Amino acid sequence: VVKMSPLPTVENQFTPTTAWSTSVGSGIGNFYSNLHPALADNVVYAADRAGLVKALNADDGKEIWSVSLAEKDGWFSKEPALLSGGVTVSGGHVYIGSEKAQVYALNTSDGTVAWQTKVAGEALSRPVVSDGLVLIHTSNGQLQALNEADGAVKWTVNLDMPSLSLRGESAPTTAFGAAVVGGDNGRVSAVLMEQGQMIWQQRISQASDVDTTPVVVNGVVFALAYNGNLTALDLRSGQIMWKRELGSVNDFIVDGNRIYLVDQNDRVMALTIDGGVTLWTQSDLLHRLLTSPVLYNGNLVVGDSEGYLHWINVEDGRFVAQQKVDSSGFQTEPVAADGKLLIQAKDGTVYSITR
Repeated sequence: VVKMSPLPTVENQFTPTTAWSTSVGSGIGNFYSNLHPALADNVVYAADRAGLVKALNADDGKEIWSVSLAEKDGWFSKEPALLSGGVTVSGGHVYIGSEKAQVYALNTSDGTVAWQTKVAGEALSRPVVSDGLVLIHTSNGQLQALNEADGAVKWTVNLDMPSLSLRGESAPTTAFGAAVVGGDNGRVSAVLMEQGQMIWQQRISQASDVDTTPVVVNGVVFALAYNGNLTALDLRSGQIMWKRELGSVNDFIVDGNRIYLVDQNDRVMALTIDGGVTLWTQSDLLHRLLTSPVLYNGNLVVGDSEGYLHWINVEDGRFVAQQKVDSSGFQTEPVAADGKLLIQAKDGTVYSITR
């Protein structure tokens, strides 16, 4: 393994602290996972890979309800559910997918199971809810839409057979009655929410921990290819607008006039949204194994595998603060919503962070 960069010395412009922390089972341990917390109506919903799901008060982290989704039917009396994609919350349901090709819907009220559906393959990516449907990108190369009410598969879309197990997240994006899916062996496709009818498909690369989830901003689709280039596509036609050669990029977000990304070496970079030109690079975290970035209080925030959060000025890439949070480390994405910043550690502990 590559030796990571030392902890940068930062003069804190402010002093971020931990509001609260709450255990959630045994987390994801050492397995790769995209499992992360959700927040809705002042309640944080979080899970661990073994199958525990908890609802927590967002102000103090105290348990409101909890439920174990472990199977009671296997050889052994208890069998881990292998929760993986999610957590996603929408319309009174908590949606989670598993590596056993199940998708669960839990009632936000009390954690009881509203429905559970066997889908076409492993569900490693977050469920995406739109137009009354729960979209599940399965790891055997299909996109399935489940009714939010009863979990039934409304439609299925065939993609390319991956014939190669990839762990990196690949959620669909939704916009204007359509879903856009990447991570399809160098192809991006747009389909109609109504029946999964395909509208356009575009090759962004020929036939590694890359998040190939497309991001739609103002009629432009931003997409990373398995290989490492960033492409901008016209949302409605799928025509390529521009491409930037970068060499493996792990995660990116888009805001204002910038694209913020973290590459495979944990270099943090800001790019122009119209052309993908580099604006700044922050290289002090090289090989510390960063989470995806999130925007919070005007700053860019990332966690690392040693359990630190790094606060970055979006203008020039320099640090404005640093804090030690957790000893087991970070891996899954921080979540910024409703004025809060949440992050779940590898051992399962969920933190709320105060600027």
